[PDB]
Amino acid sequence: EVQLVESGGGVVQPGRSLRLSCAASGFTFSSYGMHWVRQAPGKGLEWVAVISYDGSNKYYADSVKGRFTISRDNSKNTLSLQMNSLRPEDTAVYYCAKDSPYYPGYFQDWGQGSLVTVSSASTKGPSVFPLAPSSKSTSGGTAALGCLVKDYFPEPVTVSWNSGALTSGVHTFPAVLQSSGLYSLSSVVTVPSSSLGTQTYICNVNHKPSNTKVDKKVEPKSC
Amino acid sequence: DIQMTQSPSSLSASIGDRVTITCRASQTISDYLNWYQQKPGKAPNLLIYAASTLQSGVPSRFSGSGSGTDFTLTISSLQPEDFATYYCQQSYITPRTFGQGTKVEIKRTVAAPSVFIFPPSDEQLKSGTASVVCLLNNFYPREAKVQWKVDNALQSGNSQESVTEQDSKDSTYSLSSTLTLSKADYEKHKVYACEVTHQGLSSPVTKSFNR
Amino acid sequence: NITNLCPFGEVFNATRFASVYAWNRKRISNCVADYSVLYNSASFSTFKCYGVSPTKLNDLCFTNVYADSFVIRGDEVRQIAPGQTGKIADYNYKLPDDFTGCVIAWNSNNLDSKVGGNYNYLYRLFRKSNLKPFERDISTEIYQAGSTPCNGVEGFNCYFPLQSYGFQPTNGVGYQPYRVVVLSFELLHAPATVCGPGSH
Repeated sequence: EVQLVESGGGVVQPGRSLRLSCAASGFTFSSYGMHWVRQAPGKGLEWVAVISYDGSNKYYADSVKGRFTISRDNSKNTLSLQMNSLRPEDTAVYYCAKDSPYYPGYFQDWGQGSLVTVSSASTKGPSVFPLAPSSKSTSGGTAALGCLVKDYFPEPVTVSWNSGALTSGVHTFPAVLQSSGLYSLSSVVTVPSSSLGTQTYICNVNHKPSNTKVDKKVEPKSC
Repeated sequence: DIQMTQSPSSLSASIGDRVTITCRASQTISDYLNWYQQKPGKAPNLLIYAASTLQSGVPSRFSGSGSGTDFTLTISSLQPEDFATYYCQQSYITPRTFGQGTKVEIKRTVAAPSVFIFPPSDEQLKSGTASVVCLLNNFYPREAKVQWKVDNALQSGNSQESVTEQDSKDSTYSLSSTLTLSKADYEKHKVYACEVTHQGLSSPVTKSFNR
Repeated sequence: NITNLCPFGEVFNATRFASVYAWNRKRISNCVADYSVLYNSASFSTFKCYGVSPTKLNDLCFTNVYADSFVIRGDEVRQIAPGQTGKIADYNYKLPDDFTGCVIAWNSNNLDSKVGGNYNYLYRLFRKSNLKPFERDISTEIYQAGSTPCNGVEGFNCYFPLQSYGFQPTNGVGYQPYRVVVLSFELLHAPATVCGPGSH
């Protein structure tokens, strides 16, 4: 199990700097070297840089030769990309990548990703709100319910229902940038119509860059 | 520096199709090429190396060919579980740049949306703002249009909507438009509605309420 | 006329074979040779003549015979058909289109493949130019990857030209080992030097 999680994803004003930290697990970090690869939000994949088996050799992309730098810790088994004079061009999620053997690249093992948002906006947590079941959705065979995560920044939001129990009969709705530079979205669920009189559903959500975690039970307002 | 030009740009194929994506190279990059299927919102999942060998666990209907500046991606029979954006990358040279990316659709048949509406919560009205939500569930194609009526009057720039990407079992979509005013001028009106137009909707359908 | 027997076995049941890019070439002269040993033998799996008789070969006489010897994987056993392309004929062993001779191959998983992997067999994986017919590549330089200069294989865009064959016995037949003997015959305005048995 090659696990690769990373953090540092957050906010930075251009010309100021930050760095990302890719933590390795379940494979010999010495086995071979890593790359960082950057995906603009809903755009193509852009290769960033490579560091070697033995921390000695690094290639970068011509976008990042001059203001970015890559490094790794072979002892605590972690990779790090430091990014100095950021440009709004650099806004993206980032991924660390294993150079799986290929007897020569072929990244099979990716990190979940971590988002660098370069807006000069105050890092704000959400103001989530419930979406009670509409009183005629409950007059049919099914029923509709959900959460409304509002006015946070920046992306993303960990979002689960019933403490991460209901990931069946659901799906969430991607981020929309409001006029205010704020973000918001909603998650919803297919449920049994007459199950709301015993079941008490709740939003398992959190906003990582504002240390926020909230839990919204949804009640069935009908009269 | 070498760029990978991968074509077509997008693709609206359907079930069972034998559709093919191609990748042009800036130089002779003989076999050190890779395809990755990015199930969206998640990280890219590997497809192929040498352009011609699987990776175990990846289903066999995929393959490719080419030994040069031009390569293929062979998908024999599409299921909704191929819905993704498919990428190209050359392992031969460093930088290992990528292609533009190519998206794929499905669905022989049309499906109509089931619309639900959601009024502002007491929680948010106490917060001084009010947002109304209109959800469309289980519909193909994804090009449907909602219109917010506030006391039978049409809105503009008072709402935004977000369409989820294609489901993988029934292959439909789901979008959600959010109409937001302040508690003051949300109290200025009584009836709120979203009217929906779809290919599958025989005639426009509106869901509404009175606060 | 000539009377001394040509030793093929020094190539064919040779205790150890060459590696691809440094293919073993043993010239034959001033002797006689009974090629029946091969085209009745069951031990060979693939065996092709190119412009030469299988049988009246041993009616024939030559100026000398060149028997080539090396070991490749399975799916490239065919890469030594004439005028062909792929990592082998392009890089480390090529017969010309106008080829006159014989190709012989057979499984060596029995011999040349052990557990862990007989990575000691290598092919050539990179080369700036193509390979000439019977050109022997034992050059080990940086393979400059076409973007940046290089001295010593330091880092990227500079590849060690060769590559091992992982020969595990459980591995399939396309990725098994295959000994290969590329026979070859030439003539000249110069005396007959190698005959067959039935060569009057």
